[PDB]
Amino acid sequence: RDMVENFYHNTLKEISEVKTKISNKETEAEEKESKHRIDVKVFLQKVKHLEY
Amino acid sequence: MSNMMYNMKWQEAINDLMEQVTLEYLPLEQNEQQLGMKYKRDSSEWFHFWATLYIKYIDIYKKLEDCYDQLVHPQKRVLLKEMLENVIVRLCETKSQVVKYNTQYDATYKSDYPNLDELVMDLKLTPDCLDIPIPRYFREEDKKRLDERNQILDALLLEYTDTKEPQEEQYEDQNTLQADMDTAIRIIQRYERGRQGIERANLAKILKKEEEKKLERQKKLAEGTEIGEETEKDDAALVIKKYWRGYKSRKLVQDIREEELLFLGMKKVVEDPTLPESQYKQAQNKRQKMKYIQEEHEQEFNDEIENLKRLVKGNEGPDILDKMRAERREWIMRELEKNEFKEAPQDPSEFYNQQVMDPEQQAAEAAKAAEEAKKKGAAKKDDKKKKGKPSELDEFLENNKPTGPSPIVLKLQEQIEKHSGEWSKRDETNNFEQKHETELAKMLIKPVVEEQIKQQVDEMIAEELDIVRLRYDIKKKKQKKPPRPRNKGKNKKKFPGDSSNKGRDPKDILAGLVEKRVAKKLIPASLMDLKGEQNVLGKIQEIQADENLKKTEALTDAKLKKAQLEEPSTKMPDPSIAQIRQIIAEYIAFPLGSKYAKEKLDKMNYFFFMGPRGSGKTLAVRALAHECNAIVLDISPSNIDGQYTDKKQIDGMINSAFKVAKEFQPAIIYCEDFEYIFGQAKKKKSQVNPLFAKMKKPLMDFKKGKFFEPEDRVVFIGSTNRPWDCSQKEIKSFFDKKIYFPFPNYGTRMLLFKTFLEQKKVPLPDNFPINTIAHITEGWSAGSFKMAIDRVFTERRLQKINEEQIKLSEFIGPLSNVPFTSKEEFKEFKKFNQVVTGLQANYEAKKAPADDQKGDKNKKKK
Amino acid sequence: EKKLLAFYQQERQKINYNWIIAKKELEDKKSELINKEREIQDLQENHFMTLN
Repeated sequence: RDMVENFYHNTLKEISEVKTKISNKETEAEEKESKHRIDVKVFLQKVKHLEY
Repeated sequence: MSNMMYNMKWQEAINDLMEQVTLEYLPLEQNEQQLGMKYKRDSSEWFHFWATLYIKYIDIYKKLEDCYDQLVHPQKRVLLKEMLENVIVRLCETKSQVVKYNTQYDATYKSDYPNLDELVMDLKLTPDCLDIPIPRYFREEDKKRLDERNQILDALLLEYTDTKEPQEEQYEDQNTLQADMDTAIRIIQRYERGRQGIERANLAKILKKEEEKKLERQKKLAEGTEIGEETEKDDAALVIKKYWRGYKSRKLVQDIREEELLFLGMKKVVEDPTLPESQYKQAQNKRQKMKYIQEEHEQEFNDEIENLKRLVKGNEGPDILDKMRAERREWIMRELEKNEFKEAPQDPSEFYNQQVMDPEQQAAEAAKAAEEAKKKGAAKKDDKKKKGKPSELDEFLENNKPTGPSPIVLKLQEQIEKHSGEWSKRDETNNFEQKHETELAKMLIKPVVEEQIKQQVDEMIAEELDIVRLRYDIKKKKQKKPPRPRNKGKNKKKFPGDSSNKGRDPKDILAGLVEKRVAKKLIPASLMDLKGEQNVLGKIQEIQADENLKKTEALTDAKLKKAQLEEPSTKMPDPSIAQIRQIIAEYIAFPLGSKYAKEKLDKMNYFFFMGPRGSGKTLAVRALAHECNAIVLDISPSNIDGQYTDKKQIDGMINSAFKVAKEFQPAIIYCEDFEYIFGQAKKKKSQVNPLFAKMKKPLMDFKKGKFFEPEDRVVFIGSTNRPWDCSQKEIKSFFDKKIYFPFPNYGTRMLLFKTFLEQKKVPLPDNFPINTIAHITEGWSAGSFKMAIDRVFTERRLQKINEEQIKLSEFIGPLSNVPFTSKEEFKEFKKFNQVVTGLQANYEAKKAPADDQKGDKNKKKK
Repeated sequence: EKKLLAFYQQERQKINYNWIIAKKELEDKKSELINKEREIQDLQENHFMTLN
């Protein structure tokens, strides 16, 4: 019983760890997508700097 | 992270709902393909089917409620809420259906606590899979009115009560000594003098022993005995070194043992909530951010819809408005041609009447109307026939016909398909924030602008039609006024207290109630706060009960059988704490907390409760009040004693409380000590105030009048401590349902002990025999448990828990000090539960044979 | 003693079932994390291609 209690507790802890990993993964993905859109707009504005 | 996970969870929940819909459609289609013959499906199979359906719907409820709790798409949230309420309704209906078919053991148990443990284990789930905590969205949804109500309540409390903290259950301690300070001083003086005399005489005994040892040593030295002293130090050092090395070995052994405990997994690594980095803290922060996200999307989506409707009306308002003006003009011209300018329309409303007939719609409605009115034609010929009694088979088939798709089933399924078609096929990659889509906004806003245009054009073409009819000077055929609305003096059921509260607005009555202390802000509580276990072995208890009853049937001695049946049938397992939590949640939170469930479920608002003092009735009341944010008005004689001394005041207070409940939705009324109002009149002279007993007539007429509207989400609470005092027939016929709280069992009682000990922040011992204390404590209610736990541990005792581990005898003293419930009280509780609930009615039903006839009854007329 | 044995057995079986569920959820979430990492790499590759 002690074995199973702590195995369950550590499995839940690792589940929370994977959850935090995933949340940080969406954080980084959103950061990178924001930069992607930003640089796309910056290139379209370079198509105005080229008018200059 | 949260959005995608909740999308997947809703996906799984909809998969579960589709699984249940296909499963339940299976019986209907199978019957359609085999309608020729009858079905010999035992109640066992139906019980399994409905229990699996109930558990799957419980899982669906959990997932959907959590999603709505952290679903941020307001358009998605509205669908989730409606689907959740529909699923909750069909869940309550499934619970009721399981209740009806509780015919196990060849019996007719209509138990509100059906046992699903056998299916639960057969389905590979633990008992907690049945948990149904009350949803917390009952507060946020339409929170304005309840927040205003609570603001007014707190203002009144400061107006008279002078306190704001929620009142806690103050239990008077019977350990108070009615003695003057002199008596206590003398007692303490006697204690101190006795202990000092003991100490001094012990010192005298010590000195006597010292004298004896000195004499013995002197006598020994008189014999010229030489004792080596150098070797004594060496021996002492050797012994101390051996013991120290052994202690090092032992401490290292338990260090390795605890390393195995933490690594191989003996002791759980408990996370402290107070620490900054606790995982629960991160989860709470994420949930708080996510919830604020749902409100932010709600507010901005409302603003977007408002602006969109404004712009839509501005741009496409005049044009289609003028087009429909022209349509109304053409209809008016056609009307005039049909009447040749003699009789003209008064309202363009009939324009819709002529265009309601949809080709396919006219077909469906014409067929339905012909079929319906056909049944009315035959109701004229056969009247002289007799009024023959209903046949047994007719009603057996009517109430045994397998129910088809319930309308709420249609609602939930169709919502599922529509969500799949619209939102599932929605590309959120561009809308990475899962916010509202302009397309849905336009689609659901078009009705508002269209109906605004229709109303404006109806008014405008009404003026146009007036002028056109005046153009031909067509006299307005006198509009025969509909029969004057005679406000008949209908004998609306008159209730006590109307005279003293006529002409007063609700706020004044609320102020009076607050000043009268009838209404109080009870401490917030949660339904999951009711630590309880599922009926793991309740079914086996029932099997043993049935077998023992059958063995009793085989008995020969009439006296022995009579004696055994006189005592309550203890073999029956009492309702589980988990089952009681389920029943209370389903009957209160959803009806009290949801309007749609109230409409779609049984229209009951009267609950009675029977249990020992402090057994948890207050805990349930607090949990329900906090979850539903409902005012709790306690009209208990104890809570009102010393303030009411006449019938008029009681009548007025009851009337005011009922009016507040009707208008101050949601509202709940709790009343303890119900025995004194509905107890045994023939009993001896009870010390309680007779005035309390007079409440029966006002409440009797209220109940017989159906005061609270069935949909109105207000319930009356009745909980007592000694069920036998009240009249059983009146309890049966006056409350919608009754609940008996069982005494804690070995497992539940031990788990409650563990929960309280962890609550007090006392360390957990590894070798402590919990079940031993559980056995020692059998026969006590939950209130006695809490009182003993509070008594055992004090401020310095809790601060000293580390030095002294918890000791068994610590609970020996308090257990006797707290009130004790004898086995006789439990037996009477069980008897009252069986009788008032009607279980004994079923027991008598399934024993009387049908051989006895109905012969002569007319000779004995003298 | 018998009663405690029975209770410990039942509660041990309960936490065994709980630990099985936890392991299943942990495996599913680890697979989800792997797929999230693959999504991040795909976003990066398409980002480089669009920049080019």
